Amino acid sequence: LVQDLLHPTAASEARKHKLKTLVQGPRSYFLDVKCPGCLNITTVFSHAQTAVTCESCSTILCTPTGGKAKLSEGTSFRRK
Amino acid sequence: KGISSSAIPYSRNAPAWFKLSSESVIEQIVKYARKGLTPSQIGVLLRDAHGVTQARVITGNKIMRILKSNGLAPEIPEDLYYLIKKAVSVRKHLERNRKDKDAKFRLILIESRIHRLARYYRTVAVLPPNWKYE
Amino acid sequence: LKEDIHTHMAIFEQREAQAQEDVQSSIVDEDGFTLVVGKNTKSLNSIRKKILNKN
RNA sequence: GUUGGUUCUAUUUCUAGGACCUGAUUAAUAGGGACGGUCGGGGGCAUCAGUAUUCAAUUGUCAGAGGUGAAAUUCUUGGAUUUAUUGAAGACUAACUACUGCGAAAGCAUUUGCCAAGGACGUUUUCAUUAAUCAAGAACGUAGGGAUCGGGUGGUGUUUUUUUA
Ligand SMILES: [Zn+2]
Repeated sequence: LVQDLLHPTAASEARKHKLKTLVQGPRSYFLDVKCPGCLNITTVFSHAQTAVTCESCSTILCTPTGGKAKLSEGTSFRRK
Repeated sequence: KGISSSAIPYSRNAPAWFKLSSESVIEQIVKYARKGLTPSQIGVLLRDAHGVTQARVITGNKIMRILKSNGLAPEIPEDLYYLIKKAVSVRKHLERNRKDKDAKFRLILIESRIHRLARYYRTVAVLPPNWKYE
Repeated sequence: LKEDIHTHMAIFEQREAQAQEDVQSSIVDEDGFTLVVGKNTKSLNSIRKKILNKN
């Protein structure tokens, strides 16, 4: 509509595309997942692009998708 | 043609949730490369699993630099390698069924795209000149 | 046996809806760890046994 | 920033100094490359299907039947046209089909499988100007709005379901 072309509202900055902002940034985020076989922590990407396997209890943790990789149904995550 | 790119952040003292050291990263990188993983794949594997943001900002130097620094470097650049083996696969397919003029058109485009960065790489001399299509 | 299986279904659907609501309401851990859960799964015992069978 | 030899150590512990046996900005809403889930009447090969059309066979019934503006002409009692049951042949993919999709263009609609390719999107992956434009040559014949297709993100109601993926 008519926007301050400097520093705009955060409600519009989190709305527009990650390239088109005034300073570009990521939108993926890292997160700690508990593999439910043996309960120990590993980090994982969000758009994880490959099947991570927690080498301690090497089950599976997330299968990838076109965007955010979905996690495997018994996992528990902390966003960080 | 549109845009589809990652946008690496403004931060460069990354990332302050990184408990891990800066030597085990190089250890994991040389492990994956002597497992036989291309720079793109070793970068994405330790991005996801042993979560780095990027090794150029956790370690002080890019992964091609540390692969040369640990004596594990490629003999042709990664892009020329992947594009060469794509060219040999489409040539093998057209050799199998030689009626595919669409594959002929695509092979002409693939070889032109080979010649572009080939003469670029000759002008910068990473792989030496006299080099024309293996 | 009409009233018998009437009472049996009337307790079974009660504990079943209770179990499913307990599953996909909200599970945070002792620390912050939200549990991944299915869209239409039904039991913590179910996700426990399937994470056992994917050993 | 991979071998051999010298001397100094007290209650074999455990020790100190020589030689000799691969370089340095950022990572564009410039670019090409990898990867993930995809997407398309995009392409090639192989395969499957359809009912038409043509032809053949088996019948059944009887003076007409294609064709025409009329006519003419054509065939018909050696039964045609029509009817029923099959079989063969190659061609083609109707209705679905749209101001929808894909391809550099011409063009591109049956199923399944294989072969590769391509787009867009996603990405805190990598390289670092690799770009642009045509001689020459090569292969092919003004802003705004409402929708809609492809991908992604988030929301939270219904269709959905539940320990097989
Ligand atoms: Zn475990």
